[PDB]
Amino acid sequence: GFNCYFPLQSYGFQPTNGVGYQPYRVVVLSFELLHAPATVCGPKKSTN
Amino acid sequence: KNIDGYFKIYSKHTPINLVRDLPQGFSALEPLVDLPIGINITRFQTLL
Repeated sequence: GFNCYFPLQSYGFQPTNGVGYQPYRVVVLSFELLHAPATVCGPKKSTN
Repeated sequence: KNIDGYFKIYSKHTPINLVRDLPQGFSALEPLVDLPIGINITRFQTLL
């Protein structure tokens, strides 16, 4: 109604909408640290 | 066992010809699984 609105609104994402309105895919990496054994680490640089 | 938040599994498949009880002798058990589960364990159950 007049005071009732749908909580979800849709993007336009037109091909010519221009930078700032064009779709952008975002991947957010969050590093979780706890008092548990470490499982994820950077590569070990193997040399001869 | 669970030490330092690390779950360890050891095994040994020596052939046993005494069906009554475990024969007298010595056999060390090699490690197989070293997964850091991180889930505290206080109970145990077996599948059949």
